Amino acid sequence: LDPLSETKCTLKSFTVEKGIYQTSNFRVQPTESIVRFPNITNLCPFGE
Amino acid sequence: VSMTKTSVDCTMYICGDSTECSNLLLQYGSFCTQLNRALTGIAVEQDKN
Ligand SMILES: *[C@@H]1O[C@H](CO[C@@H]2O[C@@H](C)[C@@H](O)[C@@H](O)[C@@H]2O)[C@@H](O[C@@H]2O[C@H](CO)[C@@H](O)[C@H](O)[C@H]2NC(C)=O)[C@H](O)[C@H]1NC(C)=O
Repeated sequence: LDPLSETKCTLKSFTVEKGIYQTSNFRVQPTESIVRFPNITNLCPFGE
Repeated sequence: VSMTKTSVDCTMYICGDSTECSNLLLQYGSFCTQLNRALTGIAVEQDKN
């Protein structure tokens, strides 16, 4: 919900003392997926 | 008098960005929270010292 609710869960307590508390490390998530393969197009000769 | 303060994200060290590894790491319970708790106790003591 909010940084205080994350602090309550990280301390496993509904009440929190005066302090500074380590909570989950943040992370910028990926915006899109990029696929890069060679521009080879001809199928492989497996019948042979 | 002091040493370098270090923090670790135990999940980013073990599993960095894999959700599959992160779901498997939850099977061990408290260990990563204990590791972060122990390094936090060391880091607060460098300022105390
Ligand atoms: C290897 O052969 C199979 C099937 O055997 C052949 O079937 C005829 C097509 C003819 O060539 C007969 O002399 C052989 O006995 C191939 O399977 C066919 O694949 C196509 C797509 O390429 C598909 O549309 C057909 O429905 C399939 N037919 C059957 C009967 O399965 C298969 O593609 C060949 N393997 C490889 C790796 O090329």
